[PDB]
Amino acid sequence: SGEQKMAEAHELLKKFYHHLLINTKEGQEALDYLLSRGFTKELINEFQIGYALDSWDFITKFLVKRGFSEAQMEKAGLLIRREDGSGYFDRFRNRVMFPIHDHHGAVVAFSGRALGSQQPKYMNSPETPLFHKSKLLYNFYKARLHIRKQERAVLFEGFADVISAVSSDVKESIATMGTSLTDDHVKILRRNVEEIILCYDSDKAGYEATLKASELLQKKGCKVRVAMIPDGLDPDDYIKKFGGEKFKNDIIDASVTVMAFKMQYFRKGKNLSDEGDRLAYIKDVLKEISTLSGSLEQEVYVKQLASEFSLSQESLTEQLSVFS
Repeated sequence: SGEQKMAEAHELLKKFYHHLLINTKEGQEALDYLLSRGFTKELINEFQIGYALDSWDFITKFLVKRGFSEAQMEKAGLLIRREDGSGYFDRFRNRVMFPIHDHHGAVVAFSGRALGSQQPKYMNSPETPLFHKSKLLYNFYKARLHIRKQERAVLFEGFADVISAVSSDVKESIATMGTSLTDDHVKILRRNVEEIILCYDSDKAGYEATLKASELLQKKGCKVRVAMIPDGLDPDDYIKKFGGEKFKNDIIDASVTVMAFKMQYFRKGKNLSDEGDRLAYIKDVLKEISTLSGSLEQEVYVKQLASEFSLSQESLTEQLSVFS
């Protein structure tokens, strides 16, 4: 009953935030800045992007005038209570507003991109009775039927990368919102598709998240591949530098196995010209190879090691047996 109040406010605010972006003077600085970073108004209306004015109480007064309890709206994640107990203010101020739809198309939260210095850069609704990030996959309600048509899903972190991908014609794109992939997410993904492509940031945190996401996904029978962004780029940086078509064609459609990805990951921080690092890398890769099913799959990757380092397969195989 109170949850229905929080839902109706979110539906209303999506329309209004969008209205302020498209139809007011204040919205201009955000609208122009959006267009200047690749947004088309086809995208703005498609994702119903909006703008929250740079005020403390504009939406607080807006909701109270319309009969909404401030404390409900605080439980909804829309307002914050003054630490000193004097009242309530707008959680989302001077941000570009991205609505977060649950898997049936109902708005349950927002993500706001700071225009300016306020922190965080990206502010998200907290846990509310409506919004549980451990079960929601951003863009899933729009992506579901593309995931089934393409027989694959492309999994990002954060909404920004998803919108760049959709723009790049990867409509089977979804993301986690401020959280690692969870078992609830894997159960939803598995019900809908077998193939999953991870496309994460290429910094050290992204690499650990890729490794962790793919262990959860493989345990449940998902066929997993890894999109690998070259240099030190995140997906959106690639899309802007080279364009959506190259991203789709040479990144998403050339994604590699989990084992091929580990074989790159395990290289970082190692000097493969140093005998100790060279050996540790090899042994680390053979330990992963030993968890693969079947000699054929194992042999495929043992052969890359034999070839890249000019080592006999006999001694790589002898070391493999140790681990198994």
